[PDB]
Amino acid sequence: THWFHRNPLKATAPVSFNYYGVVTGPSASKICNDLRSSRARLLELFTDLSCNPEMMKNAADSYFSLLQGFINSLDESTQESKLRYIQNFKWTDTLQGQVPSAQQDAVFELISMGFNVALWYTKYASRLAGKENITEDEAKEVHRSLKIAAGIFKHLKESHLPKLITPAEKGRDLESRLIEAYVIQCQAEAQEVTIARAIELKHAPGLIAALAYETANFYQKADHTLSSLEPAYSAKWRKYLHLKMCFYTAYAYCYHGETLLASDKCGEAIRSLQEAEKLYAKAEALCKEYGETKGPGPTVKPSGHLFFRKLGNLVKNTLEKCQRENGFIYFQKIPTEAPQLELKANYGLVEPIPFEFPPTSVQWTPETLAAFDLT
Amino acid sequence: THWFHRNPLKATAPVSFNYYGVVTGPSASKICNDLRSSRARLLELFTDLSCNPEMMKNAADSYFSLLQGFINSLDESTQESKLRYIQNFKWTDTLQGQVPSAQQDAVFELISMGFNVALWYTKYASRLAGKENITEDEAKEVHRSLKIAAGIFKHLKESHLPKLITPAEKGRDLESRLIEAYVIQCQAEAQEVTIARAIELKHAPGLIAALAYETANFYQKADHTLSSLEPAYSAKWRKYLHLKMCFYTAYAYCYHGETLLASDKCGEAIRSLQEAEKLYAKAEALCKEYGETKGPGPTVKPSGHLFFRKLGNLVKNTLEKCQRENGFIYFQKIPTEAPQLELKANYGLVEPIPFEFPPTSVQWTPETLAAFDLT
Amino acid sequence: TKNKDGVLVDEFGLPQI
Amino acid sequence: TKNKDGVLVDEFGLPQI
Repeated sequence: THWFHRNPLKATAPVSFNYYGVVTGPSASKICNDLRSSRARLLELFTDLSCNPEMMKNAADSYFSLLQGFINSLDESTQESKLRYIQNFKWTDTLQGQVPSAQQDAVFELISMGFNVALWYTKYASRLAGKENITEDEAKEVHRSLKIAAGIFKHLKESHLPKLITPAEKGRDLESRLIEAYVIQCQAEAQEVTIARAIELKHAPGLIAALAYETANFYQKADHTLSSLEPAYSAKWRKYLHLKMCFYTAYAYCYHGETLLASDKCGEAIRSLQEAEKLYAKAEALCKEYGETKGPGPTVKPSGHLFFRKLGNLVKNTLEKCQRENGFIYFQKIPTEAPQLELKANYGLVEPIPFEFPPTSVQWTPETLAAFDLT
Repeated sequence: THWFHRNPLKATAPVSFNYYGVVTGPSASKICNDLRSSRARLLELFTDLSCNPEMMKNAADSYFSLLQGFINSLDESTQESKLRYIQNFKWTDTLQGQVPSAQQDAVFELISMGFNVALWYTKYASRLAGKENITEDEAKEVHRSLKIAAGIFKHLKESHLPKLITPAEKGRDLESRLIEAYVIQCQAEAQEVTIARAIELKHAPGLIAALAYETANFYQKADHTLSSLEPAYSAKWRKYLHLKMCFYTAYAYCYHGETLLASDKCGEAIRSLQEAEKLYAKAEALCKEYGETKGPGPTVKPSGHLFFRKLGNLVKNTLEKCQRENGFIYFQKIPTEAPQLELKANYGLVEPIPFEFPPTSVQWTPETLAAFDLT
Repeated sequence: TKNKDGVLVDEFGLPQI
Repeated sequence: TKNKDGVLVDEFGLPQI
């Protein structure tokens, strides 16, 4: 069963979109009511455990198609919307606890809400990934959800962050590096699901070894991305990434050893299996430092060792094959160093699904927009 | 199959026992022909493959009882025989190659010849212990022959060596340490036979482990006893004793490990078997060095082996039980030091069979002695 | 679905066998 | 033959089975 660390959802101040005098005429007034309601509904859905990706997709597009009117021009004879600065938006952040941040920009709202949707996808994903039975249909769903979240994060980062007038404090979700980390964790996580599938389907060891190794590199890269932050808020997360890295380095060594065995290198294979078991033991160390490290989001546990099942199988086959050469329980002619892994994964690597916001709601007409009078 | 290292048999120059004018009467000159022929016959047998113990005993006994005339006094009320210094004897030594040594003393002949008879018993045994078919009766015969040799050796050392007028020479068969080595080896060898039997009869592991352990200590004792000899002629032999010690220490750890496994001490059992395989490997390297080492006596080889069958078996049982706690491959919580062996063997320990030379031949009387005129 | 080398692949990107 | 403890042993001094 899967274990994925999760930081808490962002929270936001209620927005009524009630502008009083600024609003003149029924058209502009109804569009403000629909903004109010479509935002409220989307926010309610975040904490709803009966929410699936169909409902979230609908609610999000409804709200975003309206919100877009505060951002993009209609006739496009104007740079942007005149309402972009009308409203102050306040959001908490995944690592920052109860200390919120506020900007009066519609873009900040767009990015923050969109960031929370992606977040919601990773949570729906891990909620499902943690169930026991876990049919194949549910696995695609988890895999797909994680890739959708990736696309949203990536899109927000490249096509949106630059538009902001106010750069976010380092350590906030709207900082570029933080978003890159979320992208990479989403890919790494989707690949975990593919690794479990590859293993139950009994694919080639080299394929699984390459995928495990590439996955550990993503975690290492995500960790390197969060390295530029402050230890107080970012420490727990980074420990989890380091832990994952040990977990999947241990898998790579396990399945590499089967490769070395099939090529009749007994000493090298033995050494490589020893490394797998060592790394996994150190991974069980880092696991406790992780559970004892103060930081945002609850602590998760691996349990569930399918590793020792494979290892026991490799060991018996290796000892039967390699004894009379390297020895029975006391091993001779073993390389002093573990093999240095360079592995290319040709199968299983995950791309984020390209994402785009819906086009501005047709409910935004020049007449409606004109009924907004700022003075 | 058993392999016992053997130093060469002692060689001697012929003795006619012809004193010419000194000997008068029929009885004195008869005694001289009885010595001549009995010694000649006894020497013939040492190299005669058809010779059994019953043949060796009757011959040796016949000669020795006659030779006793040259040593003991008949009349009592006196220390010794007037003939002790009448004859010069010339002998080679097991470790000294072709270079002989001579003393005109009857006791020197007595001890040298007795030594060779002891040697013959150990060679008879080693010859017979080298069969593949060997039956239980034959096994007992080897075991017994070795105990006889031991007792003969011990008797020479305790009751006889002190009598020689010539001080002992380091490197030659006639000194304390060297005979001591022989006594110990014989006991050690008889025990090897018992150990081999205990394993065939499926005796308790503790029993076997303890006997193997004691047997190794004997080899370590013999090897230390010879430590003061000059390496030139002692090196091959000592390399062999060191080989036997490691070989039988490995056995101790092996069977001791079975003992630990049953008592459910997993980390220790694993550690015990590791030490066994290590010692056996050390044993194999000493085997190579032993074969290369220059020295008296041919190289014997141990083509193996059942240790590995027994070791493989235990490693399988030990890992199956102990992997959860320690294994599978990289082992955890294993004692850095090998488990302590102080083991009491209550069964299988060998003691030399007490030996005495025959009393003076009845052919010796105060009158027959006077027929020897020494003036 | 096939990859660039013409290998049949599944929903997860693994070789379809 | 019996050893000091009254245990029956064979000619090699092992316990009889």
